[PDB]
Amino acid sequence: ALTYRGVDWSSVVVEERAGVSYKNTNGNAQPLENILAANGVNTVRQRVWVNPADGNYNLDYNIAIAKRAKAAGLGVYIDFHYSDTWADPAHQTMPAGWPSDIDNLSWKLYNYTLDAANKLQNAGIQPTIVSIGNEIRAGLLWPTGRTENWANIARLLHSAAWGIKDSSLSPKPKIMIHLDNGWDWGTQNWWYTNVLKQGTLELSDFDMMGVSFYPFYSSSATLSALKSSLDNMAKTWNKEIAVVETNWPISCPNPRYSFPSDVKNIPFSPEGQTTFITNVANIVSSVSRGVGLFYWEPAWIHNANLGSSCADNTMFSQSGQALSSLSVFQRI
Ligand SMILES: *[C@@H]1O[C@H](CO)[C@@H](O)[C@H](O)[C@H]1NC(C)=O
Repeated sequence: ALTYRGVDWSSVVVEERAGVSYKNTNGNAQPLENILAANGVNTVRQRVWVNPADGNYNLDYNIAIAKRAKAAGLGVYIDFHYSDTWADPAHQTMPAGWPSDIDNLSWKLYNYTLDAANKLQNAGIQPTIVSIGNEIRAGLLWPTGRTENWANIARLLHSAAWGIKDSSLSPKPKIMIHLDNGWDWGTQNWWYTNVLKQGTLELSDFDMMGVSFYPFYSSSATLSALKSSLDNMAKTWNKEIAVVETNWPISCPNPRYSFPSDVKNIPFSPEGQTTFITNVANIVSSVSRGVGLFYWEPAWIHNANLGSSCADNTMFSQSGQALSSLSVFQRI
């Protein structure tokens, strides 16, 4: 059903350097990319930071693992955070050295994106998907692209999109805009409506709408709300749709928020993960042009809670062995 069955495996090299030895379900040591491929994954998502001090997630880091993904027969989804560090609705920190004025910033953004795209092409990497920003629900490149600076946001995204379109990438990747809280139709609608009404960024400038969907940051994140929101997004703008980030815990003894009503019966276990993932996948497939699902960081065992209040959201044992839930990608 789904065109893209993936996971974000960005931390792979960070973990291997930390001594992690990944193993398949039989317990046989094997490269992570091959384990993922063997379990049905056909696309890997990777976060790209501009100039991180320690180099993790910078372009070189990403080209190195992208080559490995390619060798395993996996497509690559590049997620530009357009920051030197984590970008989310509460943080869209300007890359060091980048100008603040809209005119020069727009040009910098175009240059950076164009340059990165060409370097990827030159390394033989043609991502199938490229998101111009990560969870830019509150904008990007703050404060210049901070909501409600809609004019600036539209202008910046237009520049980023064309940095891709003017690149040597062949074939070209699908261009994606990624917002958090996919279940929140009101916000999705508020954002796209205000950005698109500016006129600079046109509907034709991008191809996909991605959303994050997590069950442990608000009980409002019901599967019902996700279905309704995605359906509304699909019929309003008719773009391809995907849940680009999601997690389900194998352990959550200390949640900060109550879980959504329609997922309360799913247990915190590998079996529970397969049920949740399969359900979210099928929700996406039931949507017009719903084409993808990406699990976030299933193998980051040294950050098991994956930034959430739940103790463990990974799909690998603490020794690095893939859990039974990883095969879910063979059934969606
Ligand atoms: C963008 O790159 C061009 C070279 O093609 C350069 O002349 C220009 O100064 C750059 N813009 C910014 C703001 O870095």
